[PDB]
Amino acid sequence: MKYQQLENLECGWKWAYLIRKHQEGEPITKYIENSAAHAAVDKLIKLESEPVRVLEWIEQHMNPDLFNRMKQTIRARRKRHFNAEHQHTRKKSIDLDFPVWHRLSALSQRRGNTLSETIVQLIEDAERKEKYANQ
Amino acid sequence: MKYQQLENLECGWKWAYLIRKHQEGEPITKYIENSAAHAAVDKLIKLESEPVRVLEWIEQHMNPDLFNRMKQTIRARRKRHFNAEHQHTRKKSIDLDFPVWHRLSALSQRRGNTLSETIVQLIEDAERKEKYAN
Amino acid sequence: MENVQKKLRKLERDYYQIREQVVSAKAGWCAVMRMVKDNGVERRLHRRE
Amino acid sequence: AIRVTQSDRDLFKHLITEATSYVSADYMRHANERRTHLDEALALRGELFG
Amino acid sequence: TIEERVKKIIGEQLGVKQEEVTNNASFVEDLGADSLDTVELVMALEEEFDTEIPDEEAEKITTVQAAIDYIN
DNA sequence: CCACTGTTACATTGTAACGGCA
DNA sequence: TGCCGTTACAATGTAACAGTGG
Ligand SMILES: *P(=O)(O)OCC(C)(C)[C@@H](O)C(=O)NCCC(=O)NCCS
Repeated sequence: MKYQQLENLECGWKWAYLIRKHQEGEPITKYIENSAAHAAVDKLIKLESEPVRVLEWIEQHMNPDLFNRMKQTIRARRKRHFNAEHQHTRKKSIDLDFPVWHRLSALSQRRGNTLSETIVQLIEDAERKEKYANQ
Repeated sequence: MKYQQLENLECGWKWAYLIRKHQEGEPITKYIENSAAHAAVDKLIKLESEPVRVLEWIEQHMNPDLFNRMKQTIRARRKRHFNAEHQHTRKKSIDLDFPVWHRLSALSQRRGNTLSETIVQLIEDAERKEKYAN
Repeated sequence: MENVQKKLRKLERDYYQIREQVVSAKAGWCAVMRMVKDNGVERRLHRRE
Repeated sequence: AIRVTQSDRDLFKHLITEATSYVSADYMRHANERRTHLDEALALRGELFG
Repeated sequence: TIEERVKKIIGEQLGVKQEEVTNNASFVEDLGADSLDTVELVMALEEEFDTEIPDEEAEKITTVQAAIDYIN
């Protein structure tokens, strides 16, 4: 663990995730019966201002499918929340045309390094040419 | 006009967009009084499965300030929907560390090229340097 | 010594990063201070404990 | 009257103390982090200038 | 412009009013910026115009007029 | 072994800003 | 001008790999 886990924040994150999934129409509950599922969802809604009880509601009515997605999404959210503090740790999203991305990904898999590292190497070779031109 | 517009598709897109915005809390309607806003939203909700009437609903009750955002969202949706058919026209999304992105954007702004064009040029120069050495 | 020049460039980029972080933090702090003119800051916010 | 006044006083006390404990903590953390970052930055500035 | 970008930087780095920051307004006595505050002010001035300044020539700057004079 | 965490590489949708064109 | 394509982001969600310690 590199990032401090805060209980009263991650609990709210989890509750918001459950509510978003439900309102999107997915079956967060493990219940096939309509009545029990509706009651469990209503109780989760009541749990809005008590994120602490959300862990118990998860252990009581959460669909067994969603544990992996849960542990993935909140983990990623924690990383992003702690990285957003400083610019130099942030990430920037860009879109690439299929040919360009294909060539770049092939090159990266060839060199066995991540996309950012490959871009660093390319721009660094270009900047080396520029530097030797400058000297 | 490059992409042909289909009414039964874009109207469903608009209905879904407005329902999403309403569920997100955005004020869909121009009525400040809550009763009229609720009535209009109910009309929209029960208005599902209708292009020719969702268009009229937008014309009649749509919030004035959301027109531009909805128009550009539908523009992007149309372009992406038509481009997603073939592999070569699709777009690949990646995340770049901030320093790397900063340097790449510096180059792109300096040379007037886009990120795709800049990366193409950089790879081509790397290949040319390889051939020079080899 | 072009390698030394490259080292200088790397240190320059690091220093740019740190200076930008510091200046942004200072600007945010100044904005907050101007926004707390309601006199809730003298003791209530700046708890030196 | 006693019930209402006691409820209002307790609400005031709880809200005030909780809000102060919520904000001042991050405020002081920001101050300390800014000072530390400045102290680190000066060394890089000097070495780059040399 | 430069002569108002300087004010943009000074006011938002010291938090003082735009009216207070005149050409001759010294940082330490008029604007109240102390050692670290002035250090951050010079760093921000460097960042705004993407330039660099010598240590001694920078520390010589102790006023809005001097700030612009070195900037312009 | 096993689980939990950090990270990368996508996708998905929305938005603002340019620039072309009737 | 207003529509229409296009780019460059932001925010969030996921799968897969790599680490780490119990
Ligand atoms: P303020 O009275 O706290 O003074 C701060 C400072 C002027 C001493 C500080 O900002 C500073 O300039 N420190 C470095 C001094 C120097 O020239 N060192 C050489 C390079 S590390």
